[PDB]
Amino acid sequence: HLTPEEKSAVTALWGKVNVDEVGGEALGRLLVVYPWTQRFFESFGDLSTPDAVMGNPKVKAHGKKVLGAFSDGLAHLDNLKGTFATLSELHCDKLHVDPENFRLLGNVLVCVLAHHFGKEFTPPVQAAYQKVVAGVANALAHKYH
Amino acid sequence: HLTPEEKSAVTALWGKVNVDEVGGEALGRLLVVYPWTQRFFESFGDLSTPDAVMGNPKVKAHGKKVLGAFSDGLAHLDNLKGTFATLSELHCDKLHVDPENFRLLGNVLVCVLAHHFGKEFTPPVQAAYQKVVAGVANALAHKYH
Amino acid sequence: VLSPADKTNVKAAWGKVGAHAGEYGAEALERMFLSFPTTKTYFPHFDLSHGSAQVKGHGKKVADALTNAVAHVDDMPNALSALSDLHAHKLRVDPVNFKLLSHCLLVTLAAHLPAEFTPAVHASLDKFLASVSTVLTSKYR
Amino acid sequence: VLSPADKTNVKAAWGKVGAHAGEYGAEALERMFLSFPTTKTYFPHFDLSHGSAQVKGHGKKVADALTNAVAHVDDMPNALSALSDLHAHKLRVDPVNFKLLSHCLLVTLAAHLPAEFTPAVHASLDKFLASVSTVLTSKYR
Ligand code: HEM
Ligand code: HEM
Ligand code: HEM
Ligand code: HEM
Ligand SMILES: CC(C)(Oc1ccc(NC(=O)Nc2cc(Cl)cc(Cl)c2)cc1)C(=O)O
Ligand SMILES: CC(C)(Oc1ccc(NC(=O)Nc2cc(Cl)cc(Cl)c2)cc1)C(=O)O
Repeated sequence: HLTPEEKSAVTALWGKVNVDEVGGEALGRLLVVYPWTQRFFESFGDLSTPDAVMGNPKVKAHGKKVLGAFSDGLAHLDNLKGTFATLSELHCDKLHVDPENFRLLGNVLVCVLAHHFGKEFTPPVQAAYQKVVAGVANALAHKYH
Repeated sequence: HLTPEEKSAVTALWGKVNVDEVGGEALGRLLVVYPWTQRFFESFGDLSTPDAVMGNPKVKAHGKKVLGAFSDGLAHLDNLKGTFATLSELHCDKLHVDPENFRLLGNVLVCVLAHHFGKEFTPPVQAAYQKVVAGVANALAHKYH
Repeated sequence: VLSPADKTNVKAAWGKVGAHAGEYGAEALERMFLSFPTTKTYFPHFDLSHGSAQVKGHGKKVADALTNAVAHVDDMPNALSALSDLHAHKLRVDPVNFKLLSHCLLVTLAAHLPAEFTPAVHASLDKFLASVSTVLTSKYR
Repeated sequence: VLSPADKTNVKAAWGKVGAHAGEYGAEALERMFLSFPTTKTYFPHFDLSHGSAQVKGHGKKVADALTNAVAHVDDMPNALSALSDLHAHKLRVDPVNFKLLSHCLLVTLAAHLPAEFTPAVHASLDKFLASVSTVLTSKYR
């Protein structure tokens, strides 16, 4: 449950997000900063160095897909559970992804937005995004069993 | 999200609990196993050793009070947030208790039930009590601001 | 972080485990999968049903690694070096899961060793599992 | 452990921070209080509003500890010893909170270091803050 003014800080900032670029950037950083997360991307080609990870086209491609789904979710901030239920089931039953990874990606994304937007990524804007990324991860965790 | 069988499992075991003994035991072990939780209990006298902490009547007294309220909340497993709202406000606004302390005490309580009940604290009984201690911790954290 | 008194406490308590090691390991893992279902994401290859031979065998490997850790409590990084590598480079289990299994090992010991699980032994075992956990995640990055 | 590359990465990042360390300390605390309200429970005595001199003063102390940590990166336990006593035995901040402030320090650095906050540097800094955190809680029990 985000407050109205937190909804509109989220909305305003996202209007400027190149979803493809940021997605590629955040997934790449995940895999660099928390390298055990590479366990899910065995088929992805070269992940041996930061530069290889960041320029990997499959990392970039998948990063666009992930953040695209995140993006869609920002239109349904009042029902993150219902919105992500099917991807939640997919991530549990087919992909076997420990939902803790959603939390780590949440925090990398926050760092990317801060790095990319600089001083515009104010402490109130950050706070609103923290609530978003916890909500998303929670919603993606929700159908695990 | 407790199942109907999980609730009656929880209720069944709790009917066997001496709240005041189990409370003093769990709060005592909290202060022993995680000594930083002692920060709230400067007024309580002797906490110098495990035996002194376990023996301290103020520790026991506070234990009785917390687990009493915990106990009373097991009558409202479908409204832990509601039941615990005003105490949440109190622990945030006046007591300044970091909700992490609720999680630590929750897992201490699980250790104590396991010790106290042995064999009877089966893996499915534990799973039901974990949902309980999660729910109560979340509920007591809910009005923090 | 492990004091001499912790080391005495752990050896005492875990010495009592003895020949139950296998069994207690299996029980901890089952407690873990039922209490914390996300942990199962690390075992989609296993029959995780109650009594499965895969879980009993794994239980025994975990218990024996713990016995090894206890028998070399002074030099845990070294004694667990291979296991460290395996979890860092291949298994790659998120570090939060070690807390979940540690807590389940603690519950198991509690339900099985009522004379030994005093508050001080409880604190010692918790520190011990946290220390083995830190060792097993030492080389993650 | 912090690699030679991490040590190099940390020093160059903190190097560019330079005289703004204090300011950034204060910003990171503000970010933490707003992002993670439970952290406020450690500060019922402070006015936590934006611009608060108590937050600015505390932020400057936090940043100077980090500057000190960077300058003794091979010897952090000792450099931080007084601070690890103070957190273990007086302040008694739950260890979960160090992860919150680390994240918020990382965010503040990201927001001020457009050239320097590369993926590798971001990786080294997180390691370095985890490490400071570990040292700071190493005397808790
Ligand atoms: C922000 C939260 C996340 C969202 C919204 C998300 C969304 C998605 C989407 C939309 C797909 C493609 C579905 C399809 O194949 O039909 C996908 C696949 C996948 N995701 Fe997630 N994801 C998230 C986080 C993560 C994280 C953190 C990881 C692991 C570190 C992960 C691991 C995977 C894997 C392994 C696949 C399959 C890739 C392949 O086809 O090889 N996801 N995700
Ligand atoms: C199971 C979770 C808990 C419940 C249900 C609970 C419940 C209560 C209740 C009913 C009171 C009485 C307040 C009053 O008289 O108005 C109280 C007070 C208090 N609680 Fe909590 N508590 C819990 C956990 C904790 C934890 C883990 C701590 C810290 C380690 C803590 C610290 C305190 C303190 C310092 C007081 C004031 C005591 C006094 O004035 O003597 N509580 N709690
Ligand atoms: C107390 C801490 C732990 C200890 C001492 C430990 C020890 C071990 C040992 C001895 C093995 C077998 C290695 C071999 O065959 O050579 C193993 C494998 C494995 N562990 Fe860890 N482990 C711990 C924590 C965890 C955690 C928390 C998880 C995830 C929830 C995990 C997941 C796995 C998996 C998936 C394997 C491979 C199992 C197989 O397919 O046979 N471990 N561990
Ligand atoms: C990067 C990790 C941290 C560092 C380097 C750090 C460093 C410091 C320093 C240098 C001081 C001043 C000590 C003195 O006056 O001699 C301090 C005090 C304090 N810290 Fe920590 N700290 C950290 C994390 C935390 C966290 C996570 C919290 C809780 C959210 C916390 C709560 C406090 C409090 C309440 C004080 C006393 C403030 C006052 O009343 O003046 N600290 N810390
Ligand atoms: C073994 C190793 C490398 O594991 C890890 C190190 C760091 C992290 N990151 C975090 O948890 N971030 C994090 C950030 C926030 Cl805002 C909240 C919380 Cl609750 C956690 C995860 C695992 C270690 O501990 O050094
Ligand atoms: C510095 C010191 C002493 O701090 C601590 C050590 C251990 C713990 N215990 C836990 O986290 N248990 C725990 C149990 C469960 Cl079910 C889930 C989770 Cl998420 C955590 C807390 C703090 C250390 O890290 O050794």
